[PDB]
Amino acid sequence: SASHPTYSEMIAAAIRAEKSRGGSSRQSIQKYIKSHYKVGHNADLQIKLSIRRLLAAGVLKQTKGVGASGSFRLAK
Amino acid sequence: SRSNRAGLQFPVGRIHRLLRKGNYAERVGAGAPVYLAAVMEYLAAEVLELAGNAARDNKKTRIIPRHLQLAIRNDEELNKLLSGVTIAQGGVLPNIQAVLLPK
Amino acid sequence: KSRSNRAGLQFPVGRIHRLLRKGNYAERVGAGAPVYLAAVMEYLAAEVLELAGNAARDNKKTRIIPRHLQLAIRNDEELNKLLSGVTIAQGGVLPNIQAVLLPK
Amino acid sequence: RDNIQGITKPAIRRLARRGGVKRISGLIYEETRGVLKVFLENVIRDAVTYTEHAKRKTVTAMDVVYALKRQGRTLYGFGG
Amino acid sequence: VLRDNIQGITKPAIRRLARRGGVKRISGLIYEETRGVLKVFLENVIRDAVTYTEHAKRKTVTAMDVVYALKRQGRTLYGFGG
Amino acid sequence: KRKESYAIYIYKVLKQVHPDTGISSKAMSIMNSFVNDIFERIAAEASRLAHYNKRSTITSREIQTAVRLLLPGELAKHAVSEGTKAVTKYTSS
Amino acid sequence: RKRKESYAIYIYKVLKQVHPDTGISSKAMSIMNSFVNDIFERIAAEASRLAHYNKRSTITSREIQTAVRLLLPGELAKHAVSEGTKAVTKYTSS
Amino acid sequence: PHRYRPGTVALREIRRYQKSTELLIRKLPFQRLVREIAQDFKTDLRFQSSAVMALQEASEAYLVGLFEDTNLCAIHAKRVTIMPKDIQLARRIRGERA
Amino acid sequence: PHRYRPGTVALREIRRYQKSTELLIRKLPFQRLVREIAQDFKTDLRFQSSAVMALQEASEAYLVGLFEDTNLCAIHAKRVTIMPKDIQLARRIRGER
DNA sequence: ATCGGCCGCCATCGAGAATCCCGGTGCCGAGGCCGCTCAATTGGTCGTAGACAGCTCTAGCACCGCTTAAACGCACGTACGCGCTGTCCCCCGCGTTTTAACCGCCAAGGGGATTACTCCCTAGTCTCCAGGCACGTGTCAGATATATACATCCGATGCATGTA
DNA sequence: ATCTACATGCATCGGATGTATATATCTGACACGTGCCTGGAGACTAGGGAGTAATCCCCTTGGCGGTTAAAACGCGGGGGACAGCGCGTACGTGCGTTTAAGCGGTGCTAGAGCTGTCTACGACCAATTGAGCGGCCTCGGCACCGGGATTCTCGATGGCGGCCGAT
Repeated sequence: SASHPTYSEMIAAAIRAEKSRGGSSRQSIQKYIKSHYKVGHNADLQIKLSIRRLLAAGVLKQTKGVGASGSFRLAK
Repeated sequence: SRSNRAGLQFPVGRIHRLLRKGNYAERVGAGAPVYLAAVMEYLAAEVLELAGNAARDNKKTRIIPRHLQLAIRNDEELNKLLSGVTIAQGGVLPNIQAVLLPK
Repeated sequence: KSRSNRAGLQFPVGRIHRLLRKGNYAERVGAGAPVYLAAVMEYLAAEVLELAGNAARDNKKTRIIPRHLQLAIRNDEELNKLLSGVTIAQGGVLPNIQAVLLPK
Repeated sequence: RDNIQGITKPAIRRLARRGGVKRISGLIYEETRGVLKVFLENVIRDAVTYTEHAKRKTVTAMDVVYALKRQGRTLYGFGG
Repeated sequence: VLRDNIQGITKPAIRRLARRGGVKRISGLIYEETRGVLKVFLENVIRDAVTYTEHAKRKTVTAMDVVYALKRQGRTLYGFGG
Repeated sequence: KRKESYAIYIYKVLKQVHPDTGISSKAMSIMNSFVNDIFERIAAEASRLAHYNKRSTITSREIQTAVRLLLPGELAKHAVSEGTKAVTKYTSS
Repeated sequence: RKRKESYAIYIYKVLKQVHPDTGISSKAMSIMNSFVNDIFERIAAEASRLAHYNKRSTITSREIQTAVRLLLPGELAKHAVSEGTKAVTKYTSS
Repeated sequence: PHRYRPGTVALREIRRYQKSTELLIRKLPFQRLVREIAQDFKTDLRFQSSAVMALQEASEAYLVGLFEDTNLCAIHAKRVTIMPKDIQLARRIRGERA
Repeated sequence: PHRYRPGTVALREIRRYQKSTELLIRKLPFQRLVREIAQDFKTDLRFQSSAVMALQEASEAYLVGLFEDTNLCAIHAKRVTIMPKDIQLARRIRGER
């Protein structure tokens, strides 16, 4: 029952942290999720599934890749 | 007879005739067909024993070719000798790679 | 006079006749068999020597070396199939590099 | 070119299952037919030469065994 | 009482043989694996050659012994006779 | 019309190891094909062995060297023992 | 020393037949000699088994032709049979 | 309905046909193939019943061994499916085709 | 301060050593290896000079052919590096085991 | 935002290390020559392998007709093929230090190599005969069958989870 | 917003599959007995291959001092090994219909095969001489070296298009 913020807000803070013009890769987000926040085994699953949602609604923007395999950048 | 004298079941006399008529050499030694009969009997006994174990393991009183294939490939020594020979109606040893089985 | 000249071969038909009788291959040896073998050996020998000869002239060296012999056999599909079980001493390998290894 | 198509899809599927493969690609079925025709052609090439040497018009089981023996793959049980 | 002379096969030597084979990159574990394979091969080949030598009642192993042994192994060698 | 085989002798050895074991007709043919190959293999090598050393006779000594080459170490060790043992008993009486 | 038979002279003549101006090294000559010896033992053994398979007490020219068709690839066997049968005809002619 | 997933029945098929020695190729079409191929080398060929069977026994053994060797190539590639690439590789290393 | 990329000197060595027929293994250590192993089967063995040369030619040829088959296995795995997995695979398909 | 600002991706130029192509030159070894000799050749003779005609009679080719079981066209869709990409440390480049192969010469004798001499070993021949094979005749081990026993496999239900 | 109520992942249980196990019985192939015959054993003689001792002498093993090319060691890091998303679709599975294979008929006869006859062929052999090989020695093709000529490799450098966060 570890306490940690939103998974829609945790991937948002990890894209803001490292400023890369190509973007912040999803796998790097995880390292920021389990080093700045207390998460469990289920983290990697929902991090992938969090990318599934806010990618199609317009919250996130694809840059070089497909789905949660490539990279992305937080839409303005 | 000479088979009883050598203490072998395989016919040394028959082996002697084929060695003289088989164009292997001009003359055939007296102890060569005896040696060969012993060698032939030993190898046949080895094959027959592993195949004999294979017949009782299948709960069958009579040995079939399936038992022959199983004996050679499961025996390290026997598989190396016969590696170049395919046994008719032998099938393959039941082997399945671990990568195909699901979690 | 000799049988090698009569058959029109350089390889010794007389030697082949002697070798066929003493090699324990059969009780009796035909009259035309050692002639046939000499023709076959000379033909096969001629193929290897010409492809190795072209391999020697391609290297600007008249004298044939085992390297030239290996190049001739392995580049010929028929010869490679025949000699697939034979290793040529000092032959080296055909300079071959798979295209996936080269950078781009 | 007519009966080489006689080797059916489920026949090839069973042989590969005995080999131990779970799934088979679609292009494999034709590749195997080519290899088998070539294989048979070589073996039959050697077998027919044995048959022609004995001046017979009938191919004995002994022809296949010797042909296989020359190719390096020896077959047991048929007049070995 | 083994003085292992199999370590006498150096890393750059194995590197060169693989270069002649046409490989671009070599794993670190290959060097030990090759020494094992080479030891087994020679052990088998030397076993057969020496048996030919013992059959000829010689205390010396001729090159002809190696040629006959290799021919039985399936690898026939040209240039040293036979 | 008369045609010789090893069928009878193979069956006897079969009854020596396992008395309670038959043998189908197909497997007996397999055993016969197996026997012919072993003869031809060792005898050819023995012939080449006699031909390599420039000897005009194939002796019992030629058979032992051929066996040590073809068979694996353990099988070769055991086969040589039974062979040499049988030869001594044959030359006895 | 004792005189030991070889195939060096016959190989050398054929060398001048194909290439008059080309030579060969001693090692490569040994390779050619080992190759020739191998071919002899190979074809003759297969021919010996052919006479034994067909219950013949003599090895004839007909057995050698069949053995060549078995061992050699298609193109080389066709040509090799032509040269073989041609040389035999010329031998029985003189 | 009781519909099974893919590959389990295949695995059951693996065990079934590895346990069985019966010939997996239909007899009559293979014979006609033997007739067809043999007609190239010689015309009006007669074939013993045991002669065609020897060709059939040898063929299935050769193909099956290749499929095991082919399976290993696919598995070495981290693949569960066999492909023509694995077959061509296996034959090249065998020495049949260069 | 000149440095070649990673994957060029190796390739130049490939072309270099494929064009050359010289023996790539040092002669003296190979002889001592032959002596030690041969000492297992028999003691006080004599070896011809031509005999040792034959062993080295056959070995390098066997290894080179093997290295081509091993290279193909590594490439078939979508790999540029050879690994013991490729060696064990190549020997298994060969039939040596 | 319009932006200078600024990390990403791009192409011709320029060392600069490497292979190539040139003549020059030194040296082992191919290629021509010669004498010893042992093996190819020739002429002569019989025995038998085998070429070949004719007879025996088996076995391969053939159409005939039904009986299912294997083959076939199809629909539905699910696990996996497989490029893209991310991320991590294996292994190439290679400089520096270290190691011992390689040379070259050669000292010594183990033992391969050959010769010569004595005789046991083995084919050949002849007579004798029994182990072994063709064949007629038997019954039990096992292929087949339908039933009972049961081993997997996948739908089915569920606390478990944060979800929008 | 909070409460209710859906999508998702990994164990527990269910019938429902094809599998397995069994008794009983149909059957044809394995097992058993006999005359027939030519192949194995026994006798005997001949002779030549081989064991053996003696001698030759080619060559293998053992040695050492120097050079220097090869190896070992080390560190840096490039780009290749590797799991996941995921998008995609080719497979497998399971139906109904379709095809013709397997079985069971005998008829016909091409063609394998045993046989008797004896002629063409090659083993056997003695005298013979040259093909062909052991030794020797020249010299030109080739391995080697220095050099420039040339391909190729890759950091350095200016140019440029897509997109942040800053002034």
